[PDB]
Amino acid sequence: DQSNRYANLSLREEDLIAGGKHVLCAYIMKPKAGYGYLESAAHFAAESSTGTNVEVCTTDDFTRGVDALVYEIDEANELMKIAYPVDLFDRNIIDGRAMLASFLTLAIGNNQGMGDIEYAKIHDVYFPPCYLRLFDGPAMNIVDMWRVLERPLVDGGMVVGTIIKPKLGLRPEPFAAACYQFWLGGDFIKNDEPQGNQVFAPLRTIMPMIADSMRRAQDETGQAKLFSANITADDPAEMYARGEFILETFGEFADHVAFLVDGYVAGPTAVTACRRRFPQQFLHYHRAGHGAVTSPQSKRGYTAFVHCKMSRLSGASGIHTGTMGYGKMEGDADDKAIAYMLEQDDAQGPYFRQTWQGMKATTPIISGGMNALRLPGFFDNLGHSNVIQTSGGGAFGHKDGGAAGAKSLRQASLAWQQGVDLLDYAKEHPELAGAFESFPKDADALYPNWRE
Amino acid sequence: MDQSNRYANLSLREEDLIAGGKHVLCAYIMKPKAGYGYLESAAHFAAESSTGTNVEVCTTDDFTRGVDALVYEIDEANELMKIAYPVDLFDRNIIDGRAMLASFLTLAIGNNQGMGDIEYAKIHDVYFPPCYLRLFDGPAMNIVDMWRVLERPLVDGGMVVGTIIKPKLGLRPEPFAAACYQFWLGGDFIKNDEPQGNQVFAPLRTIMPMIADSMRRAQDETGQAKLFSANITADDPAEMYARGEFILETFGEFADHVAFLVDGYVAGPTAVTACRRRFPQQFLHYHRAGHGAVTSPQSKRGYTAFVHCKMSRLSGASGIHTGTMGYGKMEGDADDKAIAYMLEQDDAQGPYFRQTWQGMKATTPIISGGMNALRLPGFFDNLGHSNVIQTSGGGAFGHKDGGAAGAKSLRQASLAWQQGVDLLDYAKEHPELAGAFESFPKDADALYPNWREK
Amino acid sequence: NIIDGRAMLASFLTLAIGNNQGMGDIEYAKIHDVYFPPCYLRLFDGPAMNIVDMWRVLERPLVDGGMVVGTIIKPKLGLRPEPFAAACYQFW
Ligand SMILES: O=C(O)[C@@](O)(COP(=O)(O)O)[C@H](O)[C@H](O)COP(=O)(O)O
Ligand SMILES: O=C(O)[C@@](O)(COP(=O)(O)O)[C@H](O)[C@H](O)COP(=O)(O)O
Ligand SMILES: [Mg+2]
Ligand SMILES: [Mg+2]
Repeated sequence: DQSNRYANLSLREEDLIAGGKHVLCAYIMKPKAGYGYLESAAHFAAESSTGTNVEVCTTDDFTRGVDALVYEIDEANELMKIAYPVDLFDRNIIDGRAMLASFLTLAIGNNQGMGDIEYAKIHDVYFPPCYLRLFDGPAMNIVDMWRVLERPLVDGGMVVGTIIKPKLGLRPEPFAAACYQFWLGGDFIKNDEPQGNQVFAPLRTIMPMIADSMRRAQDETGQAKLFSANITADDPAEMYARGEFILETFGEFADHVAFLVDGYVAGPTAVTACRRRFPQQFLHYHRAGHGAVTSPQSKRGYTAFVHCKMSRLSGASGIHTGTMGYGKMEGDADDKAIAYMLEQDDAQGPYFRQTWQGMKATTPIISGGMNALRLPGFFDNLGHSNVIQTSGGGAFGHKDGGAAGAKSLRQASLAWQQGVDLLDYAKEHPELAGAFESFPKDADALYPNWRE
Repeated sequence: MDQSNRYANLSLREEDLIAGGKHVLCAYIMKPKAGYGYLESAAHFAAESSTGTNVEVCTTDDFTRGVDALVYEIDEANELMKIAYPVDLFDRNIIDGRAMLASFLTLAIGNNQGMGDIEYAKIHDVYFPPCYLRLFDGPAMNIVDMWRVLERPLVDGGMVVGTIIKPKLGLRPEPFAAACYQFWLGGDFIKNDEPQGNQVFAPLRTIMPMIADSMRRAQDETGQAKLFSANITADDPAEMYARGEFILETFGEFADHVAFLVDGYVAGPTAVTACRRRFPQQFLHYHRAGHGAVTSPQSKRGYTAFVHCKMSRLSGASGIHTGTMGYGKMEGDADDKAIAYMLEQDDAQGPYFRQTWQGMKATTPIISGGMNALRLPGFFDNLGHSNVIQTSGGGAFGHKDGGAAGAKSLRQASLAWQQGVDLLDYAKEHPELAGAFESFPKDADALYPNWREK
Repeated sequence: NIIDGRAMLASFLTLAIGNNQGMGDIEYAKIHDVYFPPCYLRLFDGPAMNIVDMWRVLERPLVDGGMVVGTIIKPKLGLRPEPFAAACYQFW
């Protein structure tokens, strides 16, 4: 029992916040059978800061000053809050900046394997100014795409995008062909998360072809076109080489290219590798694999809200927030709070209010089983459409091709921005009307009388 | 949309798929959500893990279908799902054509973990065929390199007696270096606790020269080489490189006594590979802090500890924490010994797949987590050998007589097991080991009830 | 740039105020204003930090944070390290 040392329930959360010297974390935790709640929380805090499972002869009074402390519990609700003194976290020797790997190592590291704990999951975290100030933060935003697209730099509207489908299998020539088609009616194309340098579609062969499709589509449409290329790799040198080659290839239009990183499976080190080597390129955070812990089915790790929040510290220009229940992946309408926390200077989490002291915003990237017919309902819940939207099947699954699917996705956006029913808007826009016939199951559910 | 006709081929024989050597096989424990058929859900699973989506797209061609991932076995009653991944699906480096673990994870355990029609899915085993396994870095060093520096036999050299500098955080540079010197008087190996680095109260540039001094002094008085494992984990690879370069420079003539520790689960495979490829001649100490978020048996998602450790060998970890197999404080079971065998043998058996490694270098298990002198004999009885790196933080500095005594007790206990001498009989003629019983009486009572009257 | 396609101020100077400053038939010429259209201005790096970053570190308001009280170490040259560091501490 280490409760006397690592537990101080007499501390008030409002004082700990006002002090600005603690990183607060709200966990949903349940001990194993035969273990008390507070005793378990104190051991949790010990193994997440300075302690072990026994007393050691090397502990001194200074060590006790940086102990993480349990300052609030609710056994009936399985709630536990721990305050981490900021001095616990690692710092770079090259520039003294903070690092996300240290926060994860402590707040959600060895404590996920303790035997006396059934589970524990982070649902919120408060970063004080002196800590948040040390993180890279985003360097670019959807604002940078709006600028290239010559759109309003505030409330510039939805960026009409897609994902090249098939996820894998398209050889270079058909790949660039599909890119050209979508860009005839769309703005943004991203690599599907695993596309890179497969033997049947080498990167050095496909990228010059994608650049040509961009140049052609730009000349025929008179509009700028954006791309997002996957550079994820185990070796940072491979990431750099991919980024360099892609920039030289796209040449004068290199500022039209975002860099995608599978940051959850590759890790924050991959994300920060791209963030610091290519700060002038839009960092597209793809969260493939996050569901292993973020799913509500899981009681361990951290929630999607916390995952996306930490991505703003790492410096993502945009990150996938999910369809918030309107797509094919797990999500809830209340996930709108994730978007607000990423784009605003002041927003509310499940437990903690967070100010960002002017740190740049991260743009929500909405994707996953979406199409023209599903966008109005999704935006009614979010409250605005100033997001990046990518619909793979929603565009190429269009019976009339990707170019019409792109136009249908755009038309769906304007229909919502102006408060016009999608069916009423579909009578004067064949591409949108074709989406209804392309996805009749969705049409029957969202607009029952569409055939008439 | 039922996609079983395309992504499901239950007529394929697993033995043929392994014989062909052209598919990565994965065995999942998967349960669909209510109202979704098992096979149709599994077909969708394979589609979102290879070439497909949730609707038909006009871009699909016959070539695409050729590289589809295929469900070749399902046991609905037992929630089993096996998928075969054509090796051509996975990404390759443009600089050297080598494989990357990030791509395998993106496909085999990426977006499929967020599908709304699946309740959960967890990988329990994976088979890598030769043509794919051959493309991974694999380990460059081993406990054999530690045995060589320690001037011990390079086969069955025995346990490396190690510890973790406790407190986990808070020890300033001077007491830190003092605890290091004391343990090395009786021990072999010291590792940073997983979060120790460049805290403002213990700067790296200040503490590292003191650790090297403690290493030098201990080596001079004991006439034995001493090892240290330094944490270099960071978000920025430039920081990782800077730390490694400074540490190697500081240790100078004893730079080969230093291992580099990387918190590979939270920092990711990119941090592990960054160290593996920049410092291939320094022992790579993979620390898995955070892994329990998926590997815990309580979790039905992600991958098991067995799968996590097996992949660490592909990334090139010289050693990784396999857990205490139920004999320590962390979660584990005695059957986790299969993890060690899969890491250190050229031919081992997994829960579903037998794996040969074609001479790829072994990864050494690291045993840690609430261990001490009393708990080691039972753990090695279950493993069958003591060729591991053992670190006991509380087991060493929790000794009533200090860290030095704790180190001797750990070594003495290991020798006791290696020569088949009961621990209590060994304590009769080794005071340091005897003190370990009094230091941890709750453990002495359980594992050696009659320790007091003897 | 061939490495990233960005603009370079050097090219602007070379053309707008380069060889034209040595012509024999011109007594003098001096730029008093210049307009950069969006498609050109958008290709420049632009500032990455501001006084806002200074206000943040000083824990001041990020809008209308006020004057940053500063000095230049004098003598311009000749202060050895010890007195130089002593002058720094005094002003801070
Ligand atoms: O492969 C996919 O599954 C997607 O392209 C959606 O496909 P479609 O749009 O083509 O149907 C998105 O990447 C995922 O939704 C990513 O997950 P999240 O948004 O949840 O990060
Ligand atoms: O912080 C800790 O808990 C440890 O230093 C153990 O300290 P003690 O020896 O004092 O218990 C190790 O990191 C864990 O053993 C890692 O767990 P695993 O090896 O299972 O990944
Ligand atoms: Mg995708
Ligand atoms: Mg540790």
